[PDB]
Amino acid sequence: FHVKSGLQIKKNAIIDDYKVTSQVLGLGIGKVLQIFNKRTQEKFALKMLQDCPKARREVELHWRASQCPHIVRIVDVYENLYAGRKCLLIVMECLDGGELFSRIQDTEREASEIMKSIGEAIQYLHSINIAHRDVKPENLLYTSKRPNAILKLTDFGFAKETTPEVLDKSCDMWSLGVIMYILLCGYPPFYSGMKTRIRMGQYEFPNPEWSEVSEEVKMLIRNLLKTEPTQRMTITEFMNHPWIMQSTKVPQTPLHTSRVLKED
Ligand SMILES: NCCn1nc(-c2ccnc(-c3cnc4ccccc4c3)c2)cc1C(=O)O
Repeated sequence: FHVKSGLQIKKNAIIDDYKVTSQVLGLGIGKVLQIFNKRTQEKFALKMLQDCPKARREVELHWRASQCPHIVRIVDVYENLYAGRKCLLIVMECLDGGELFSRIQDTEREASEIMKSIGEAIQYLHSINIAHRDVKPENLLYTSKRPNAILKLTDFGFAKETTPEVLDKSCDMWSLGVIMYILLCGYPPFYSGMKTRIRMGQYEFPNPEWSEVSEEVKMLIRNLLKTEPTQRMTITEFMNHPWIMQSTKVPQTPLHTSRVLKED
């Protein structure tokens, strides 16, 4: 009988429990500040919203999704006044490693593992009927600069509850597709009309980036970047796909991604 706790929105001053600093760890809707837990002294990330109903949706949905290992954990949520302005302050696990591609710029097998982790993130969300939507790289961060460090998904501002016929997340699978692409070659499939080339499904696999790359991956990216959503791959299928399912038995084929990101 495994029952996790509910969302306690603490009403007391946040400054009673943490010391809020200035250092901004990200801007994204509303700066994200680094703060320290008075009791433990661990670093945490604080997100501050105006207490409207959209903002209570983010909290709710993030919180529900927080148990997933590859989704930035929420540690507590506060309702405070601030210049006569009711607010939702979210406290999250501090992901020190920084943004996915920054860390890149410093192999196929490595590509896969990263993609696996991001899949589990979506798999979880989908299995509890949450679409994330805004699954860009800017919202994919590592827990530490350490190489074993693990990749976790953030930012639920655009997340939405989806709640087989007689019983929206399709676009998360697009994001995955795109994120896969960039990991391999090092640049988007739709370089800068770009809006008109996306609607056509108009992208190449130009060499030398994609010369050494597998047909197995190609066809997977292809299914992920299908223009028509209903044609596009499901999360469940994605995770059953051998390339993703078997990261322990995948090619260690080198790609010049770090080179390209440092380039552009
Ligand atoms: N993705 C940008 C916006 N955004 N960033 C965060 C976030 C959450 C947790 N940790 C960080 C974080 C912490 N330390 C860092 C140190 C260096 C570089 C980036 C860092 C990012 C950032 C949350 C949100 C959000 O939920 O809106």
